[PDB]
Amino acid sequence: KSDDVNGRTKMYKNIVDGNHQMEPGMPESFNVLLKEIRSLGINIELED
Amino acid sequence: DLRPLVPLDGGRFATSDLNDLYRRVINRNNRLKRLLDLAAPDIIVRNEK
Amino acid sequence: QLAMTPQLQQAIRLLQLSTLELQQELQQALESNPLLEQIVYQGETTQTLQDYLMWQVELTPFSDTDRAIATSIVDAVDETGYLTVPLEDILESIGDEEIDIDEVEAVLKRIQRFDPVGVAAKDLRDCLLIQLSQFDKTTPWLEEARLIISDHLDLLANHDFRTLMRVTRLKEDVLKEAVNLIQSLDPRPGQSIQTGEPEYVIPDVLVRKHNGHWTVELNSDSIPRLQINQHYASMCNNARNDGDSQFIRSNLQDAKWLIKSLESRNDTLLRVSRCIVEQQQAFFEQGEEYMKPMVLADIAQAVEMHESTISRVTTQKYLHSPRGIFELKYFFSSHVNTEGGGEASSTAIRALVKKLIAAENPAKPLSDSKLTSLLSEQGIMVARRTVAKYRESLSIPPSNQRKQLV
Amino acid sequence: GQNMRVAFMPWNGYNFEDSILVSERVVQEDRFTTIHIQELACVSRDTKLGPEEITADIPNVGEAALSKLDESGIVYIGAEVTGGDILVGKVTPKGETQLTPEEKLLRAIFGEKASDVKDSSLRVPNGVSGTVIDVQVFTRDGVEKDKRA
Amino acid sequence: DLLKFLKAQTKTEEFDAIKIALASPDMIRSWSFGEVKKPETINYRTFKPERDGLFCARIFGPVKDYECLCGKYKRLKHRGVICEKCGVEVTQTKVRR
DNA sequence: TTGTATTTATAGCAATTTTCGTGCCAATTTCTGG
DNA sequence: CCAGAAATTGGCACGAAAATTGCCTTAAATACAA
Ligand SMILES: [Zn+2]
Repeated sequence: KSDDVNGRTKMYKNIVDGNHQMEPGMPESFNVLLKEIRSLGINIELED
Repeated sequence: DLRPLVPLDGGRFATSDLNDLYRRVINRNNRLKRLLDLAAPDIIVRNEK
Repeated sequence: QLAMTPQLQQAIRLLQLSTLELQQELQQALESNPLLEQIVYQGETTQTLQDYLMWQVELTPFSDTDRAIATSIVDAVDETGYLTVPLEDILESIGDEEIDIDEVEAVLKRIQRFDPVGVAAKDLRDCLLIQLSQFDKTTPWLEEARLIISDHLDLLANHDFRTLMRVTRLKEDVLKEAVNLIQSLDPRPGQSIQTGEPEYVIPDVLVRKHNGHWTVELNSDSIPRLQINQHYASMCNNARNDGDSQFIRSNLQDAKWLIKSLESRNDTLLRVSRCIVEQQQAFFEQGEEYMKPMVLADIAQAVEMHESTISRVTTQKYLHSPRGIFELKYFFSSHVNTEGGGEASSTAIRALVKKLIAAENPAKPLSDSKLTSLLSEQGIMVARRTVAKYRESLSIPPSNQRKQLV
Repeated sequence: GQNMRVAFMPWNGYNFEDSILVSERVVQEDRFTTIHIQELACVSRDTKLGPEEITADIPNVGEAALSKLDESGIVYIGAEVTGGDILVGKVTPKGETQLTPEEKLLRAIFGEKASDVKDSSLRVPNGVSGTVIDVQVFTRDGVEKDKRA
Repeated sequence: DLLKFLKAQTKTEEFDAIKIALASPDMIRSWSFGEVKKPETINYRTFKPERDGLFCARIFGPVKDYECLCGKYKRLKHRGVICEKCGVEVTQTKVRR
């Protein structure tokens, strides 16, 4: 509903098709936070 | 794209805060590089650093 | 008699630089001379034509291959809604060897019926046919317009209106209605969704009319200036080393020379602008058609400079007037003679030709000979070939390509 | 305010917790009807590709959408407008000095006015309605005034 | 194959933990795609990003989808191509994020 | 007192290239009279 | 109706005018030492 770019489109397409299911995905604000923290000289990353 | 410019009426683009900080850092770094290459007196390079 | 020291050539080269280039050069010289110095929003996402097309594609029952073909087709659509590549390029971009040109044709035809209708058309004829295919059969002149669009469009663009009668076997009553129906369509279906912003320029000099006379002044928001760093200048005296003193003295000398050169450039530009404004005064009062035919030698004599200096100064500098923004070289033009004795500027002639063409009879547009005859009543005496050249410069079609059905 | 005939009693829960029950005669007599006035502004500026013009010739739109504009491209006084209606017609010039054969064909078929022109007209925002009661025009000194001014 | 290319840009990264540590200069250099050398942002004459600036297209990516800065390569058939004139990759414009 | 070094002041000349209006004339379009 | 005549258009050519571009380290004012 807020900030998953692919999830919004997939949910809208599924709703128009009568399939009430979602693929959650990853919020974009978390990626923005990761980039901002990396810009401070700190190595933060997701693993596995 | 995480630090965009401000497009306003009249074609003015102005600036953002992060962009201003980056510009100041880049200007200081370039001046220090040129002074170090030119073998400037230490009294000026210390202030530049 | 002029000694070309490598710094006089630097002062001369500074005249012909625009404000942006001058600022870049000032920054470059500023980062090398220590004694020189200078005195949350995020936005919104806007929907374009391609975003709308992809939104419609995602809500269309396509297969995976058809969806990839649709993505390729929507990618190659410009602002006006026309397909910018042949279908062979799309087929190559697909990268699969099991797809024929027919599937791409079917996908393109499906896409062409999106909103707006006629988008992703190959050319004007295809777009017009697509738009016409969505009309109900009750349209009074659908068939004649369809025939004209499908078969004979080149001679319709040539404004024949006579061979069209012979080939289509019609009359003026029906042909005019068919042409009006054709002209009622949308040549650019993709301009329904418009995005962007106009681009502006920052003038170098401003001219106003105050107390009944024209005043010219440099624009203070863009005039370049530099300043002497006093902190490092206070160290010019002995600092327990002779090399430091020599370095400071040389850099201070160079900085002072650069500041003097900048001030001289600004003064020269202001004087040239004042002379230009004084020479062309009727233009700022009554617009065009009153331009005087002045050249570089005319300005170079009122300021006691050389023609080369005037040529260098007036390069890529803009003047703002109550009429608009000009390039400061738009005021220099050629001339033709005059019956009463004098000269007429080519800008005035172009304006007069535009005004005369804009108010002619649509049934019988004026030719170049008629325009020359009309101009030879005010005492201009301009050649027919020159009138044709002016009309071509104005991008106005010839007489046989300007007539309507009246 | 207004003097209203009022009774203090519960009425079927329609005045539960500060709720107010109002008779239809109050609505019919327009005792609490108010007038609200909104202002919209359209600015024509100067660009590098010529100046923007306030004009009645918007080539892409139809004849009906220009029915409430006068000869100067401004909405009439007293017109009833709703969301999406054009108030002031303005065009932004787009400039290119090269004419491709497709552009030449378009200019020949549909005229040169449709080309090298964009649309930047002032329109009523969605969800806004009302009657045009006043129009004011401010023009820079030295610029020719239109008929409305 | 365009189908796999389109399917491979909507994939979801898999993870189960978050790691934080200090950044080495070599790590910082491996993060970057280029070096910023000039404080300019927009040319203000062509309204295009200046080279080696804070918005340079050679470093951070194209300003338009699948188009290089000069314009030699413009469509999806040239995806992944590095232009020899401007140095801008032919890819999506979201890589600037 | 003056001879000499240091600081200002010096943005023109003279080739060289580009643009100007306008004639020449073949190709293309319109017109008129039998 | 036909076709030749008449008119229209623009590419090419031409000399003059106009605009552009390279030049390479000078002379005169003035403060200071002898
Ligand atoms: Zn490129």
